[PDB]
Amino acid sequence: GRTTDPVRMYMREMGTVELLTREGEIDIAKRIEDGINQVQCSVAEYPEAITYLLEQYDRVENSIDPELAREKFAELRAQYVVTRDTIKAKGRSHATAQEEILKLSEVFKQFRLVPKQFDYLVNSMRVMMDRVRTQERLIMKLCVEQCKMPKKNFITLFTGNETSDTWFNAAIAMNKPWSEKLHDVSEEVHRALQKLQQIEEETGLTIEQVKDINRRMSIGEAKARRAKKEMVEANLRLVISIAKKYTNRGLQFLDLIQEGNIGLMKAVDKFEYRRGYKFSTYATWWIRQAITRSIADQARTIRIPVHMIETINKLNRISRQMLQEMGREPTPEELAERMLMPEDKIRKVLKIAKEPISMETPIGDDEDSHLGDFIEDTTLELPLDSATTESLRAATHDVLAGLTAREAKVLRMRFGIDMNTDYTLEEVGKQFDVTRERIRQIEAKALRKLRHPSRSEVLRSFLDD
Amino acid sequence: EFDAIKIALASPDMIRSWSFGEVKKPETINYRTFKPERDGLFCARIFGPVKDYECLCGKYKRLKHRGVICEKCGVEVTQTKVRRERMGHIELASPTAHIWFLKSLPSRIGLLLDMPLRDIERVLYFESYVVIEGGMTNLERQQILTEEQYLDALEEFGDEFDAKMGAEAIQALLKSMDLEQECEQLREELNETNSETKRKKLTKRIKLLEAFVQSGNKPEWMILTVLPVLPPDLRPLVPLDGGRFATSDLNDLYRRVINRNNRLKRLLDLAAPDIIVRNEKRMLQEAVDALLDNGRRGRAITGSNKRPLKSLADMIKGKQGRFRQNLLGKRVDYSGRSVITVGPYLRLHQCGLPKKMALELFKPFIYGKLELRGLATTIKAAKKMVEREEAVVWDILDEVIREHPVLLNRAPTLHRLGIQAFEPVLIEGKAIQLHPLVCAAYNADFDGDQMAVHVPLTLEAQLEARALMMSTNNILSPANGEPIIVPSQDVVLGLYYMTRDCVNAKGEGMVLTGPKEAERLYRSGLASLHARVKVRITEYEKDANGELVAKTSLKDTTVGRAILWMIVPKGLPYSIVNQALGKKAISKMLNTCYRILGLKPTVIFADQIMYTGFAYAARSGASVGIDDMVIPEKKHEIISEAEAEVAEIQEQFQSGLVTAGERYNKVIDIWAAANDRVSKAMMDNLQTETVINRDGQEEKQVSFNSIYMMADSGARGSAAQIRQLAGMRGLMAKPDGSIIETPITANFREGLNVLQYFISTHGARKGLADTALKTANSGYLTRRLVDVAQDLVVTEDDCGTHEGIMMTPVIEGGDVKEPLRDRVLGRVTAEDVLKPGTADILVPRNTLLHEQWCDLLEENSVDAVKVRSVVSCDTDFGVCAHCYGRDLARGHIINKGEAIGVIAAQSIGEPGTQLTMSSIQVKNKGSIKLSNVKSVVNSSGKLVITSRNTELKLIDEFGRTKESYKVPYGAVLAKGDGEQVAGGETVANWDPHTMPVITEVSGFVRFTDMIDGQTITRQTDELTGLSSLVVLDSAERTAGGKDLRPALKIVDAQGNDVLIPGTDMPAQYFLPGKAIVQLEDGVQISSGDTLARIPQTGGLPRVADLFEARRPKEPAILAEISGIVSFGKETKGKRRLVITPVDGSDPYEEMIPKWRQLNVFEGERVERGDVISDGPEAPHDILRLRGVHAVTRYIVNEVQDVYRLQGVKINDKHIEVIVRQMLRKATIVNAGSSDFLEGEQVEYSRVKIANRELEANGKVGATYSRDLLGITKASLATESFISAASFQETTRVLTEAAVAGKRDELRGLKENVIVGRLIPAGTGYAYHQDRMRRRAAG
Amino acid sequence: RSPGVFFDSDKGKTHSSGKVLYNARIIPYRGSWLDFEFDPKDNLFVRID
DNA sequence: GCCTTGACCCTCCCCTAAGGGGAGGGTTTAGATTGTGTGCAGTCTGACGCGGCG
Ligand code: 118
Ligand SMILES: [Mg+2]
Ligand SMILES: [Zn+2]
Ligand SMILES: [Zn+2]
Repeated sequence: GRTTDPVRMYMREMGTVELLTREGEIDIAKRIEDGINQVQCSVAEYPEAITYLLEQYDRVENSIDPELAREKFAELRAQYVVTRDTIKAKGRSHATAQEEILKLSEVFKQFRLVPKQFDYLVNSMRVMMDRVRTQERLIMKLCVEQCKMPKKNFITLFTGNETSDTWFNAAIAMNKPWSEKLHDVSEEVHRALQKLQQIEEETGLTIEQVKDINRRMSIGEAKARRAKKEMVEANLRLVISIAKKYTNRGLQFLDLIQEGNIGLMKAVDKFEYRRGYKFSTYATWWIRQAITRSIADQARTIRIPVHMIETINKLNRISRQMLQEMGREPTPEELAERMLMPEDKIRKVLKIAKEPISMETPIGDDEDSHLGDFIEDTTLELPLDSATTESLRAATHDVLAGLTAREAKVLRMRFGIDMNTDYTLEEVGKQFDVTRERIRQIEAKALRKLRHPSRSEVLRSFLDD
Repeated sequence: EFDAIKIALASPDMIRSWSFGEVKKPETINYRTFKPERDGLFCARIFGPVKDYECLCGKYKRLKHRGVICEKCGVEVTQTKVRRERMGHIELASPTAHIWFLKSLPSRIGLLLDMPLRDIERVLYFESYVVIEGGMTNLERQQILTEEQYLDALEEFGDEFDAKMGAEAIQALLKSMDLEQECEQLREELNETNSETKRKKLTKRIKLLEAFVQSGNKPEWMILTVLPVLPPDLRPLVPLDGGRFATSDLNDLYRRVINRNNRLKRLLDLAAPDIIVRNEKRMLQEAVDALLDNGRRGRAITGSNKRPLKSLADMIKGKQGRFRQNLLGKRVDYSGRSVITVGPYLRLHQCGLPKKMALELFKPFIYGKLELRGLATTIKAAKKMVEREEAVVWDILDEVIREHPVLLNRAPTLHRLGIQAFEPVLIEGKAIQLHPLVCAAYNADFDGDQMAVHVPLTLEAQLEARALMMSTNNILSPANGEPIIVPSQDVVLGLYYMTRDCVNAKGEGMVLTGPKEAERLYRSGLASLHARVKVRITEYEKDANGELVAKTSLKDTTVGRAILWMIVPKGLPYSIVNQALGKKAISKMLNTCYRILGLKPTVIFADQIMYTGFAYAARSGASVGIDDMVIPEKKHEIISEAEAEVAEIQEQFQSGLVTAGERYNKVIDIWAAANDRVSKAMMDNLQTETVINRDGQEEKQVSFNSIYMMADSGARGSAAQIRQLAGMRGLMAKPDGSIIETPITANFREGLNVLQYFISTHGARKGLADTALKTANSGYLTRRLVDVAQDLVVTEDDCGTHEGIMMTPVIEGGDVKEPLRDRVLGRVTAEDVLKPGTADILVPRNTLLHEQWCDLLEENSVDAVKVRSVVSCDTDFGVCAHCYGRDLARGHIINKGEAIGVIAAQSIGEPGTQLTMSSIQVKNKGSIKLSNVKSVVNSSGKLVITSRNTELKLIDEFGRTKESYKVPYGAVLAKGDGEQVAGGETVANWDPHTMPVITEVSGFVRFTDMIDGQTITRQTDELTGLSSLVVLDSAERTAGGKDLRPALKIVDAQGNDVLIPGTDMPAQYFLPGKAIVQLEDGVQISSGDTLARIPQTGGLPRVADLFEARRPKEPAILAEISGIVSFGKETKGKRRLVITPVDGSDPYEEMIPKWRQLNVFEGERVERGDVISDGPEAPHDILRLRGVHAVTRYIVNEVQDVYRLQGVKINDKHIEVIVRQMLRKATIVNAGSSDFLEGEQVEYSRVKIANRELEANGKVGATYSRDLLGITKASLATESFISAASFQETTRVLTEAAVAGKRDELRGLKENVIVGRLIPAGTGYAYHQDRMRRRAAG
Repeated sequence: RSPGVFFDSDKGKTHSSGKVLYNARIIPYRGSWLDFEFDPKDNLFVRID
């Protein structure tokens, strides 16, 4: 396309959308709102396996009268306890049921945007619906291994009848030998189908009404999603016009844009058109919040917490005006007196605001000598020290041979020489069954002999450290 | 231990099995307590502990528990060194493309899928779709779409087809394809379309698919899903003094990847619109590309100081990468440097070393020696004794350095005599003292230079420093076999002043008993050094079987030569000292002393010469004054007599008699002549102008002027510089190259003007600027030569060939420039040559031609010998000792195990800084010989020949060719063959602006083959009235007329074409445009009459172009095969030409532009190789048409043409080594059951040792052709990827070696230098050999 | 180098025919570069930066 | 000499009553505002290989 720049590639794919007018955003928000309540409608007459609000009003048990908070919850359930008495009559799809449960929907429409409370009721069937799905997958991974059979008669009448296994009698009807080529495995089909039939027991309702109105419940959750998408896609110029005042502060342009878009996606989710204000006035807050939060979390090699960021910024703002006013830079005393903090903290803050230098920094007249060439390894031992360590080990091994073997084993155990660990008196006397005190006696013996001048001046040579 | 190195692509499971855990966030370290944050880039749970045997919290310590893993902080208790070995990884949220396998041309993805790079770079930016599956539809695999066409296909076809976008699409394409089926269907469907343009790409794609199938790789691993992370200690974060930190750039580049991958993992959970997820995937791709190779696919990401960040690929490649900076040369311990100065009292094996330098460099030796004598109890007391500088320390130091050699080195090291081993002598002071005779191999002097000192530590290094590198084994040069220790500046002046003579010297006439009496008389004050006397002298010789026989005589000589004779050793003749000696005579002395006596007498004799030269130069008293520069008294008149001429040649321009150009070009030479007159007057007034009188009266002798004495002896100076001191300076050039008109008529003894000085500064700066900007070209050429030649080593003793090359002298360009003796000395004879009779055998036919054999060849006269060469050696992977010949620095047959490639490269490269960057007469009398000839008698009683390529040679008294020319075609030879003519006689006459082309036989000329309206005019010379039908230019062209190119032909009394004796030939030739023909119609001519006529950078660049095998921009055209020539189908893009064998097929005909004047007419019969035009020849054609020896001979002669023009001497096998290395590849023509392809390029040794085994058990082998590659294209085409990767272009080498799946066997010298092993050459050759034997054992 | 306009040519070295090719450059203290040039077939061309 | 008592002694860590001070982390904020920007860098010459268009 004759270009490889991704900022132009973005600003080009972003310009194929039109800006909205004051009525466009209102009637987009209206359908965003009514799809999410069409869903809440569809959740209404699902069986008691849902987490329905019977005692959610009691689970929790603008400051509204307690008598108002206790009473208006009695309207809905006062009609609901008598309404779904008709769950039995004429199957599961009775028309009085649709009429009065969409009258419960007439009641339901009153409400508007809410936290994940509503979410946790539709999840009430998530954990239950896909379950059903996956179980009828199991039957299939138990049929295809043994026999091959055309799927569009079987699964079609599977969708249709759901009364009993009598639809398998529709498999032999065409009189081809693939009818009962299956042998000794159909009880596994009956296994999984029977377990989902006891799932049907706990639900009490057949699958082709639950999935039937889930087909229309999925219409609301998609029709809200699509309107949210085209409410987001029409406002990207706002993000791009805000995020151009945060440049040269540690992030690149497209990073700031992709941080602003995640805030716009929340301003779209929290909007309320009834309050009468435009969309820009509410969205700018979330856009700026996202960009500001990402500048303080990224964009430093060594990360500083947010409270220290605000302290640094405040001290910069004070020193600017004191420099404009005095004509000089103020000493930390003149900053402590006005910032009203203890001077040691003002001295502590002033060290934390420096970014590490690159190891490729050219140092000299040329550019073949770098800063990283003159950096020395500090954790190495000098060879004079290695030789000294080995010579001292040999000298000690020679002096430890003069005195008794049993009387040197105790020194080896007591100072840990040639062993994996140091030991204590009682655990050494464990193997000697000698008293707590005799060990100390023989140690004061050995250490008294070992400094007699017939022996000491070979080891004394080392202690000039 | 290990034996090889492999390279391949890395799967995701391989990258996950190198790692110790996943990096999840950009945290480096805590800002208050600088400890590594968990799961960040410096994490101590993944990468290891930051202190020895400590966890991070502090719970565990003290090396009791060594394998425990702390439960609080997860760090295991171990040593911190492991933070240099452990790696981590990053799991990417969407696959990305590796930039190397996409954008290093040719792209491997576009070559594997057969897609253009534009389509791939459009699918990778979410800018177009691509069809993966066709289903059952009109769309097919790899079809490209746009969004609208994708929507149309969706609403029209639905689910059946499959189209994707981004690197997931490309991974699906690479993953779905089948390689074996595809390559086999490229096999049988190439033979129809095996046209060349398709042939090249089809065979390239075939070998790529076959490489992927055999190597084991999978094509989809070129798309990344897991990323590795380098260990933390190789990209450190380090505190400086002051609390400031410093960091690497890979940290900056890893953080961007991590926190653009995390954001995509967030957006894929918020379920955002796709316009935003696409922007994230693009940003992630760009970030990974900048981490791998920064500036390759766009703009380079820069840091907060506006410099581009360095990447993982910039740390490997280039002049400052790992390879050239840390692996091929290092910094070392036990070494120092200092200023050098001269010590004149030293022996040749000795250097002076300061006491303090030696005390520092030798510290552990002194510690051990101190505590062995019991002088110190422990090493830490020895340290303080040494630090206090007690008196016994200086006595331990003197016996430590006793018999411990020391290596000295001065940069730049142009050849191997730049590092030499000496024995040290402790001195006071701080400068190093160097012997005055080794300053010529070093190129050193004492205007401020500095030298480096190195100490060998082990027993083997000491043995090698004594036996191989000591300065008393290095007296000969390894480029030519000449001595290198010749005396330079004051040895020469002192020896020259002591062996001169003078007239009427004090003490003239006496008769003395020997040299001792002459010395005793000179010291006493009774005689002079220059006095003519008679002395009795005893001298020795050896003709016995190793014994010396003496003889005495009385000789006439001077005192000084009798004094000098006490230095010369026993066995040399007196005639070497009886001259007045100079630099050349002294070099001759040293060389004959080396030839007769040997090495050790030579190294004693050189020292004695140095001492006595210094002593007598001191006693002479030579000085320089202002009166020693004598200006001739008749310069002032030569100057006026040139100025008068330039005035009277200006006034022939002011009156319109001469042009401006000729006026300038005449003033130039009338000033040059006066300059030459002044210079010769000056030099004759100075050279013998001494009138010293004798017993009765005056006479003349050579001068004792100081300047003349130091110029004539060869100590310092020349005539060209005394010319500027005492003559005039001359003519100056502009910076353009133009010469100014008025010259500089002054000299340095008299002083220049402001203007003469100003115009003299131009050339000074031009020279100073050329030097500095030429040194770089010379160094770069040396590096390429070393890289092509580095792995060639003498491997065997005798290969057993009978091939060779024919050595003759070079006699062109004038007199004999190179005798035959200088070109066979040291070589081995290829066949049993015989002195010019018959069966004069001198040979077991393997004969090292040492000096006695060359004398035997020169007492007879033989001028061609067949010798042995390396370009014809039959040994594979090396040369044999007999094809190489003599070791030019040792004087005997080469030893097996020698590194001849590095020596060849260094010898050719070292002198590169001195490179600049109408009728035949006969001199002496001898026979005249002709070759390549075909003759005819003339009408005027002379000889003519109808050969174009003949040769005319002059034969000496005995039959050795002394001069050789070639005559132009059509020329009339003044005299015939077999004549003994004297000098001063012309033998052939040709026109300076014309050459005629003659008839074949006496016949009757007809105007035919041309009409009016043709390329012919009727242009008759109106003043003289002579005109034939004249051939025209293309400006007077009539295109419809050139149907037949005009020529006037010869007929019989039959009216038809004449017989030619021997063959049924057409007697006449058709000539190209603009021919001058004025021969009458109806006026007939004889055989050989004038029918028609023919009207009409050196230095380092040329050497580099010869070794790089460039193609000239006007290459001559040669005959592909032998056959009768004719013009072809005449398709008029430009002219067509064909040749036709008398028996064979002739599909070969090709294009020639009409600007290219042809020299071969339609009746010619040509043989394979001869020219169809003129122009510089191309070496690939010389290798294709003629053999290997022809291109070898051409290259070595054209290279030596440049070196000899400057006075540089290089032997000729040093160029043959390079030519052998440029010929290592072969190309297959017909496989024939040989497991090779039909136009693949293979190594020549592989083909050779395959055919030697196929043909062994009765089978048909392969047929091939040889190739010629330049030095830098043959360095890169070798079969080890480590040498090639460390030479140049590391990216291409590594990507190709990676997808191919190569391995490396570590057989050269550089491979073993990289990994720190013993090289296979020299004292390491035996070791490797033994190892190779175990390769046969297992 | 001063700001202003500079007329230059390559002297028969770029094209194989040995033809000289002229060009002209305008160079400001601050701004962008504008230059005109000739080609083998005698057509004026322009380019920016 | 080769062991057993009964006294004494030391350092290190955790604890008391009623909060105080700070470090480091979470969340929202409703008049409207809808496409970058540096007073860029652009700046060498020669050889070679491949694609795109006549
Ligand atoms: C410079 C420019 C804007 C703000 Sb503000 C703000 C700050 C304090 C009190 C009220 C408003 C802001 C909002 C969110 C995140 C970061 C900064 C602000 C917001 C919307 C419109 C105008 C100003 C601050 C400094
Ligand atoms: Mg010097
Ligand atoms: Zn721990
Ligand atoms: Zn050989």
